[PDB]
Amino acid sequence: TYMNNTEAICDVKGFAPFSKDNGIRIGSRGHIFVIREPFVSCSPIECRTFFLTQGSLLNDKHSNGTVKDRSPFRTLMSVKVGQSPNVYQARFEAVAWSATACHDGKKWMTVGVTGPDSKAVAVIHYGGVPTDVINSWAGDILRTQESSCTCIQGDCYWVMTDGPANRQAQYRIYKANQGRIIGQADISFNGGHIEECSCYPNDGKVECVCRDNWTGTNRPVLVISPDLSYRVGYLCAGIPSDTPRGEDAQFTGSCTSPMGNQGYGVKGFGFRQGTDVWMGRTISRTSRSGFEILRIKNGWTQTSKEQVRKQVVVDNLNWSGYSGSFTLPVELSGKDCLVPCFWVEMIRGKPEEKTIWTSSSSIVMCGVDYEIADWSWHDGAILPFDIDK
Amino acid sequence: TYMNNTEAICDVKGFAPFSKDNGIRIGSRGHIFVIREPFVSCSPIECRTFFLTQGSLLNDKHSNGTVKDRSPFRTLMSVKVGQSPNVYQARFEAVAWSATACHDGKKWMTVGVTGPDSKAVAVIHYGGVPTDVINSWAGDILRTQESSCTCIQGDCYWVMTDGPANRQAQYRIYKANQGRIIGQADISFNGGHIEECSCYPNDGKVECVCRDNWTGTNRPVLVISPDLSYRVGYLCAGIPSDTPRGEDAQFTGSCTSPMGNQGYGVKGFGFRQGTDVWMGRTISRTSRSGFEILRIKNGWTQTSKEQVRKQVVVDNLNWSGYSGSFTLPVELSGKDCLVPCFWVEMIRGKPEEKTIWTSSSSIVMCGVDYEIADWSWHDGAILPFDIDK
Amino acid sequence: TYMNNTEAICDVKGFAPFSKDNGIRIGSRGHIFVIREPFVSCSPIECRTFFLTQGSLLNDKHSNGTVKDRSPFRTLMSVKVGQSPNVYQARFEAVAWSATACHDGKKWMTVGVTGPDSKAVAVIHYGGVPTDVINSWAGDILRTQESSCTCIQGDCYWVMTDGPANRQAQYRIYKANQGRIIGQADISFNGGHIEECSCYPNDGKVECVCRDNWTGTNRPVLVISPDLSYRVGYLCAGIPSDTPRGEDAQFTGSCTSPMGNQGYGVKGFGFRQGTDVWMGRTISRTSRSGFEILRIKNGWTQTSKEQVRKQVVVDNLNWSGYSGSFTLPVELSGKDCLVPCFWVEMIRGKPEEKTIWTSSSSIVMCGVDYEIADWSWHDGAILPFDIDK
Amino acid sequence: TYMNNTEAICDVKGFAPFSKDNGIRIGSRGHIFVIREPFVSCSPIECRTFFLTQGSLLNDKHSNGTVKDRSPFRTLMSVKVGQSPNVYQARFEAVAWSATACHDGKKWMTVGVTGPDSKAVAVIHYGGVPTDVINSWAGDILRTQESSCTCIQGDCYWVMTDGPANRQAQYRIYKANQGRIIGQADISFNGGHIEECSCYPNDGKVECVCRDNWTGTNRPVLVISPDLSYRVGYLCAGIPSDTPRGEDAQFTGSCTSPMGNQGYGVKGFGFRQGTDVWMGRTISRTSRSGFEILRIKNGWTQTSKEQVRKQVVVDNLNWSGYSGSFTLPVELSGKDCLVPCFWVEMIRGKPEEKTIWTSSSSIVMCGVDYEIADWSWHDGAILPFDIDK
Ligand SMILES: CCC(CC)O[C@@H]1CC(C(=O)O)=C[C@H](N)[C@H]1NC(C)=O
Ligand SMILES: CCC(CC)O[C@@H]1CC(C(=O)O)=C[C@H](N)[C@H]1NC(C)=O
Ligand SMILES: CCC(CC)O[C@@H]1CC(C(=O)O)=C[C@H](N)[C@H]1NC(C)=O
Ligand SMILES: CCC(CC)O[C@@H]1CC(C(=O)O)=C[C@H](N)[C@H]1NC(C)=O
Ligand SMILES: CC(=O)N[C@@H]1[C@@H](O)[C@H](O)[C@@H](CO)O[C@H]1O
Ligand SMILES: CC(=O)N[C@@H]1[C@@H](O)[C@H](O)[C@@H](CO)O[C@H]1O
Ligand SMILES: CC(=O)N[C@@H]1[C@@H](O)[C@H](O)[C@@H](CO)O[C@H]1O
Ligand SMILES: CC(=O)N[C@@H]1[C@@H](O)[C@H](O)[C@@H](CO)O[C@H]1O
Ligand SMILES: [Ca+2]
Ligand SMILES: [Ca+2]
Ligand SMILES: [Ca+2]
Ligand SMILES: [Ca+2]
Repeated sequence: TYMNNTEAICDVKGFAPFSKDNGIRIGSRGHIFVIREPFVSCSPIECRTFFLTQGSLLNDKHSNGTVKDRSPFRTLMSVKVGQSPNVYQARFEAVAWSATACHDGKKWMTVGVTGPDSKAVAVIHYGGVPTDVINSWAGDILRTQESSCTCIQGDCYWVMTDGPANRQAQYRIYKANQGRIIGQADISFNGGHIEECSCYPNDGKVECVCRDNWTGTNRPVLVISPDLSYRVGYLCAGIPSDTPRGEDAQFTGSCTSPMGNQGYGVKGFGFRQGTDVWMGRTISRTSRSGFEILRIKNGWTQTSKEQVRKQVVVDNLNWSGYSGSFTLPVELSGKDCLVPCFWVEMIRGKPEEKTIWTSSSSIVMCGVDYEIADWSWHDGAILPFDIDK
Repeated sequence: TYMNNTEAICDVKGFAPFSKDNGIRIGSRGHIFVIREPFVSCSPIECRTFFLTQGSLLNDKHSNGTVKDRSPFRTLMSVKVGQSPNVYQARFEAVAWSATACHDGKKWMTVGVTGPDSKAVAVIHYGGVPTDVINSWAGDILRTQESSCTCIQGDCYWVMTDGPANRQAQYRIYKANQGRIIGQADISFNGGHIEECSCYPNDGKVECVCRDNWTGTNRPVLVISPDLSYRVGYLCAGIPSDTPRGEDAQFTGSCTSPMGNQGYGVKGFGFRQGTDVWMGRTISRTSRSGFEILRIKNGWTQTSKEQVRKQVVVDNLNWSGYSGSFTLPVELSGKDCLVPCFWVEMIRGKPEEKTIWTSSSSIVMCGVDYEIADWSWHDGAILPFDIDK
Repeated sequence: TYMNNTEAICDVKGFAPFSKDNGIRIGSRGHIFVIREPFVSCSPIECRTFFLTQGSLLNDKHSNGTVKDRSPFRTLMSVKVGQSPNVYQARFEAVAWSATACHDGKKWMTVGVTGPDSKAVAVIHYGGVPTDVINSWAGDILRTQESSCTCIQGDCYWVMTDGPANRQAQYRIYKANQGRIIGQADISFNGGHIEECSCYPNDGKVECVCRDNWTGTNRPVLVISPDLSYRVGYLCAGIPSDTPRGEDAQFTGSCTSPMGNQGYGVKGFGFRQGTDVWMGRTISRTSRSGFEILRIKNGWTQTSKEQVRKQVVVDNLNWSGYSGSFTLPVELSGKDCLVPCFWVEMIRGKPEEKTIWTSSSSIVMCGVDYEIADWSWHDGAILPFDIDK
Repeated sequence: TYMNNTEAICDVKGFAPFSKDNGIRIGSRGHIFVIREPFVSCSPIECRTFFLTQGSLLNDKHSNGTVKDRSPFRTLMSVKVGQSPNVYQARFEAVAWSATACHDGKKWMTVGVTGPDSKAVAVIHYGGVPTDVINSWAGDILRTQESSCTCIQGDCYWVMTDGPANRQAQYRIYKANQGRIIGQADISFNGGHIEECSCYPNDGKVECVCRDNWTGTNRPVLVISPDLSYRVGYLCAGIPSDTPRGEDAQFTGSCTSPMGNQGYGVKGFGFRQGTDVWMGRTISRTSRSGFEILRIKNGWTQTSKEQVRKQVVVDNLNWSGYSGSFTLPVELSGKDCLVPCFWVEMIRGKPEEKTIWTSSSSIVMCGVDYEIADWSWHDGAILPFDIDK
């Protein structure tokens, strides 16, 4: 049976810890994939952590140079949420240096992008086998979400980008049923930049909060209807949530336009709450350290700076990284609404640390009816490792 | 289908060995979580060992300082009973430095407590996802059983404490159905202290034998009715079963009050047998070494010193630690009564031994219709380990 | 549904290789239990290798002194047939330094013997939990088959011994249904000695070929009826199949009495074939090296020396050890008869080799309609290991 | 339910990456079987990688001399496609130094060949147990496909060879139902040589492209009908696809006869496409380096040199090796045709490299409706390994 996912996102007062994998600490001795870009997505029966391996293990010579993003060895794999990305519990998914994945109620669909930068191929898998593909349409690192795609009533949606990472690119919405592409649209967004969308279902639509890697320190927003018409813009709130970013005091905000005039960025997320927004961000304005989430009153629909809740999940003495959105299936939560959850990637190694390698672990949080106290569920691994000596 | 668990506890003459995981011996070479606080609980299909990891492995540098109780890295995980807490067979449960877990016949409910000491959060999971929470109500290390909680006809019960570990604290009973809290009560117990309850079903009620960490060397007793009224007191028997404790000769006993005038303690258990009691305890009066279980005639209902059976499972030349109660589902035993079983934690490392780490393994015993001979199924690991050199 | 196992044993011309685990070779680097006494038994869905661990791993310091037979750390565990006894694929069964196990069509029954030599306890498990026990009845190392027990129409049978290993002991047949003992008998056998029976179903009865560790170099035979009456004696054939043994030329044979006047022995097996017998044995008369199986015409019912088939599975340049019998379920083979299969234990280390440890691997063979060529599927590990240096 | 597999092979424009196991890179630290001869085959539920172990692990002393082809330690095992051949995820299949395997819709059938060169035994397993055998009929290394066998409507077909590897041998087709041999035929092919067939279903027949290890640099072709009549010859195309081979310019081609006058070879594959052919081959004419696949117009039915598509999957700076064919079940793809897929073995170590060992990893590709860009998904391991120093 297909997951409906037509419900509204639950309104939440805070986020409770779901899981923590401790992958890099475990990987000091155990047999753990060197990874990055982990993310969580759920079937009616379980949630899983997906991750992009470097085709190599922590504390091994082959983990050298893994700060690098793309290689013929990178693969999309998965384990149960909270499990480390160890070899012996991992399910192979796809050959990928960029990925998205989601379940439609019947089977898992995964999308793994691999191949040369100038002519990359995205392979769509459904039920454990290749069923369709997408070739690069702009010849410049075809790529996608690095978090859960979104299935509503049996059709699954995701966002892809092809083109420059620092100027105007091209962006598309794809739609599949049972692993077969049944629709696609170009996203018109001149002056804007869309990368690494974090999406979720809400009121029968797909809402996405993404990454502007061009000029914006506020995040692009994309609301997708099943017919593939869309509304695109920026998260209205007068609070910048990208990294690097400027100070809140010096930021104005816009529903339509990038602001902040800074390059680069980091994958991040947001949840709509009626007209409010939960927005995640690193504590540091310049570095990928710390992680907090703010509820901005009316932040979804106007340039509001009215912060009504704030919760810290990783302190600023510790490394963070990417973050992304997913929802709990009604079949698992037992709710009449979609429980909003997020994950935080905690990057260790290069370029910040004294190692030959780069990897990451994850902490997972889910929205609840209560305020949750500030804490830090940081990575906690002790660097350098043996292989670095 | 919900497990009824309305039957009486089986009357038993002795305890047969169920399992032994050999985790620390195996962990000399294999990939085994550094743990403590293990415990067993059963679904209609299998029994599992739950444990609190230190988010690190035996014989690794990250096992340093693991004598410590609370950290952001500790997680509740589980394997099949008798299996070591190895990485590759473990199921993630919750983020936790204190935990309880039980099955209701349909799904597993787990409760993991993490967060800061002053404002800890307990997260209730059901079927593998967060479904509810409990915030600290007294701001002082919210905490719970460290053994199986108890499900009767679909509702699950457990005991939590919030407050000082060495003076008057606050104690509560919680009740859930399908991962959702449907009831709670404050336990009135001025002059008494309740920690780390070991519970089990008996005649449609939840019986608990707990730990007084304040003044008592006898164990608090809590009998919970489904409506959440309760009777609370001390295990009547004129035999002290906490550690540290005084000599039996110098102990009087009380059904209502703590006795012994000593601080500290250790998690322990007891089974009612009509009006008798099976009470477990360390052989040593001062240290966590050895383990024996005594059947005291009329020990549940009066200050009796009449020991009618005694069985040793770990000798006094060897380290023990915590111990806890669980029952075999009727669906597994095939009995018309609930088979009483217990587990013994065997702690190795600090503070007693010459290592940088603390962990433990477990032996599991189940009540039978026969007397069982004394023996010692001790941990058997050879310390120090390589990482200590 | 219960397995009937009322059919006749298939008549076979030879034995084809089923499996080989390579446990000790793999254990040079992988995480493998130090074991001995492995054996195979089958459910309607799969065959599994059971084994007695030493609660320690190959190439680890804790594998020291594992030539020893009994300890509090030994456990019965299992994996799929052909898999090594690695940690990460193993299912815990029982605490045991002696064991038997078999499936009744619905669930696995296992019997693990542990405890002190003078008062050992056998624990019967069914469906993964303790359901019954047997206490030592003669106070001298209660012990059992070390191979598959035998289930016919839902009732399971096995043979146990209690008493001296080198003089007259006591021997019993046990019968269980669903993990509960429903019958037992003393085996009258003055002058004879029964150890480590290898049994199988045949024509609605349990046939066993065992080990005389007292005076006999021929093997005791036990035919058990469901009502627990029995016939007991020695395998008639004028060929001795125990180890150590004398030369064939100097052996007479007897259906009723031990012959050969030598102490010690080794677990071995035999299959009835009408009135013929397949008998396994080490090639060496004195040492546990090599393995061959002979079909002796009329060897089951008379002192025949007429060898009609001979097949070698391990050459005499290589170490062997125990061997045992099991049958393929009709539900798996698709036959109208019970396929006879055997396993051979290949012991490495002490006392023959230059190591601190003793372990073993296994090769598994199943009867077919064809002659199979001689070969040697020996252990192949290269000793000493690192831990021995 | 039996898989029909009566459909036509899908016509494909290119091949998308399915999987990559990274076994040898992972094996630098993890616990990975030393293997060779991997291959993929699919049930209605999943595809699996089968492989022949050396009964030893990467980076262990026992991996020494593994350039060798046949030993008593080699076993057929399997994991999920894309997973490394690690110990802890592997399912035992058969004792084998040559193998084939396929699923009939109900259960897996495997065929493992082991024993002495002069009298080898092939054991057929079905549903996890031995059900039948084939003894050497020509006394000279009985052997088979090293890729998926082929099941059509419940009957499974494969090709075996017995005899010289460099002159006229003997070749047979076998047919089984539910693990039982129900038919066989001798293949008449004087002047020709058939090894290591790569087969697949097409229009209710079994098509095979094989290896001539005698004189031919073009590949033998075998089309098998269910009644076991056959047509045998050579892949017509005027392009040689064996290794070693001569230049394309100097090759003529033949539907009936070997051409090229060179010894040796390598396992390879081909897919019929109407009258066209997809033929795989190493880029190098002399060495097992690189891998490309050519679509030759009318290449199946005439000596055509008309190359209409070309796709590279491993560049000529990198080691390749064997390659083989399989199809996606309709039950998995959702197609009305059989999706053609292939795997490429990437051999590392001896004789080309500076190690004591030989192993390999694999990349898997499946036919799609699109052209796929050239790339190289090479092994990527860094040699020598620690054990080589
Ligand atoms: C800006 C998104 C993308 C453009 C190619 O680059 C990602 C940058 C990045 C990061 O840590 O900021 C990590 C990713 N692995 C990059 N993605 C790819 C497909 O190379
Ligand atoms: C006395 C119970 C509890 C109060 C916070 O402390 C436990 C003491 C303990 C022990 O070995 O006696 C081990 C536990 N890990 C402690 N529990 C917590 C939640 O810190
Ligand atoms: C003779 C059977 C038994 C009597 C206690 O001893 C077994 C001897 C043995 C061997 O290799 O010959 C190995 C077993 N582990 C012994 N069994 C026990 C229960 O100690
Ligand atoms: C030519 C096929 C076969 C004849 C015995 O030899 C195979 C050669 C080979 C190779 O890499 O070319 C590898 C295989 N393991 C060989 N097969 C066997 C059964 O020895
Ligand atoms: C031994 C080895 O391969 N070292 C390389 C180093 O030379 C290279 O410059 C770096 C990439 O940036 O990656 C390491 O893996
Ligand atoms: C290298 C390292 O981290 N060593 C620390 C030690 O300095 C610290 O005092 C102790 C905690 O008590 O824990 C060890 O882990
Ligand atoms: C370091 C250690 O424990 N060595 C012991 C050795 O002293 C003992 O004599 C032998 C048993 O026979 O077993 C080894 O394990
Ligand atoms: C220590 C050892 O066994 N070394 C052997 C070597 O002597 C032998 O010549 C070679 C086979 O070719 O295989 C290695 O395994
Ligand atoms: Ca930006
Ligand atoms: Ca106390
Ligand atoms: Ca004897
Ligand atoms: Ca050739």
